[PDB]
Amino acid sequence: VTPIPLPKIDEPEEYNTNYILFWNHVGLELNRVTHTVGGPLTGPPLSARALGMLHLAIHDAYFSICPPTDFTTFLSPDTENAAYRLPSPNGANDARQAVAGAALKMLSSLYMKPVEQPNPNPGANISDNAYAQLGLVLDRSVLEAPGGVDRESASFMFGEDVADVFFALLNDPRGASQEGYHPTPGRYKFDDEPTHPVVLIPVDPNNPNGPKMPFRQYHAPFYGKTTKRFATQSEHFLADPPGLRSNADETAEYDDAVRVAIAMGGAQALNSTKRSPWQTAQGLYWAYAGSNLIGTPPRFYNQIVRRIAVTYKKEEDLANSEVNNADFARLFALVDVACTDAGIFSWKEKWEFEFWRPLSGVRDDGRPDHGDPFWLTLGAPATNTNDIPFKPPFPAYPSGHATFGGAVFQMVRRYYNGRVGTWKDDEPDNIAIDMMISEELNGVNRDLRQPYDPTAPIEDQPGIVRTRIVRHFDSAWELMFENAISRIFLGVHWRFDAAAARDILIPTTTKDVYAVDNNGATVFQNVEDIRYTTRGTREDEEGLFPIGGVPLGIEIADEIFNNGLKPTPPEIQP
Ligand code: VO4
Repeated sequence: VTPIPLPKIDEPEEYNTNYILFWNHVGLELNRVTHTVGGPLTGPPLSARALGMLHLAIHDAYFSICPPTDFTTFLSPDTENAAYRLPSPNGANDARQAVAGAALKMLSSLYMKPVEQPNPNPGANISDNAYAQLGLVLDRSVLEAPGGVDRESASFMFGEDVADVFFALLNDPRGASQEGYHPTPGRYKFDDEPTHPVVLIPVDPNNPNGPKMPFRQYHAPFYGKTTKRFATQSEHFLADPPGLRSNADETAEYDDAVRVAIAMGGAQALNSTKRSPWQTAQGLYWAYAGSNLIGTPPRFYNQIVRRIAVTYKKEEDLANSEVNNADFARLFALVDVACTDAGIFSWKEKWEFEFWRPLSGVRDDGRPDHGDPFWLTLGAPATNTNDIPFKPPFPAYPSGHATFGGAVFQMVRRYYNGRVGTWKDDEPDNIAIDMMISEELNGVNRDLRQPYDPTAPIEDQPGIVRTRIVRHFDSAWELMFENAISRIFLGVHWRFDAAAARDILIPTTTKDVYAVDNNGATVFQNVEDIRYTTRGTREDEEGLFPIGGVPLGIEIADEIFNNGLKPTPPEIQP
């Protein structure tokens, strides 16, 4: 099997001298490779789950051997419930090997061929080449691991056992099943994307050039309501989106949202598009649309967190510093677990409301003076490919990116408060980062003129190269904000999918109608002045709930952090 030539990562090579970071890196490599070959754990929610599982196993393997003082392990060795009982070291005192065994076992269980029955139905769609490519990554990581991997050591074996417990407990084999689901057409209702209503998939994944069959995909419609949560201590809910249920009367907000959607998220050459070149860059920067050699958003968030971690480490030595090892092991567990749970609840709410995407909303609006039956969005970039590929669609409210970002960055804020600076938990921080490059705009990746060739490095394939943009951010508050609004710039999310329009836009004299500049472009509030305070109602529940993905993510992160990273009580699991 010819190894897929992977493009160089924009990050100091010193990072991987630290074994916690190295293993995180391997998880990210598998993330981008699986999205290049169509292997297991694709898509936003499941790819996040994989990283959450990986870091939970690493967390407990390390902290069992080098026990912490201000917190404990996720699972305990004295648990009565066998499923939640952590293995005991019993002599194993090599943390490096414990982490290695944990990481290797977990990733192998996650990405290697589920020969044990699961191959049928569940895995019945993944080619042997996909597994082969993923195996190569795993195989060389063992040889690339700093300090080597001693598979014979007791510590390595302990790590393996830790992984087994977590895999058995949290793996969700049928997480992406769509069996039984079908859209329910109507105003505000999610249905097949008008630009990609059907896909022609090969009857045999091992013969991609053989007979195809028409298929209609929906991304994980039952996952959110059935899957096991990681560390959340309760169920989270969002207000009804404008136009539905208790907020069906919020028509002014909806109408203005349609207006903003057209102006800010339309295709580049449309006369109605008012989005600026810089805003277009902001939209693509956070994309990570599950593309070839790129992967999904959870990968980018980890790339960013890696930089933050190293920039604010307590000790200079990246290779042999237990202070750094513990710090990184704890940070990533917190972040990736928050990311996992964020994916669960955003998906749960997405399929609960089944709110339609701006593309369908604008086209099917029906009012001659409001809609545009021929509107086109800038859309999620089809990076490293020569066309606009069909990707399993999912409802709009709330934004997955917004929820992931809210959770990941609020967690980082809670973790570094009082260490990098001091701030109120709900106000802007000072966790700044420099030289942050997105693979969507790195001067290497591109929009190909012909089909992607996995036997040749991206640089040798003709196409339009993405402009290299090196960014600097002043705070995790900014990262959180921009990550959310980037979806408005692409035209894939409504303004309320991110947060309440009242909390992010500049108001006018007319309620629910917001300010636009000279050229008609929407004006946003300054990041420093943004507070996610506006809540709304739910038809099915009493009280005020958060609006949009960002607020939802913040809440999930605060809850997990406040409880010190504790398992979801089994009694409240679905
Ligand atoms: O991943 V969205 O749900 O922000 O398109």
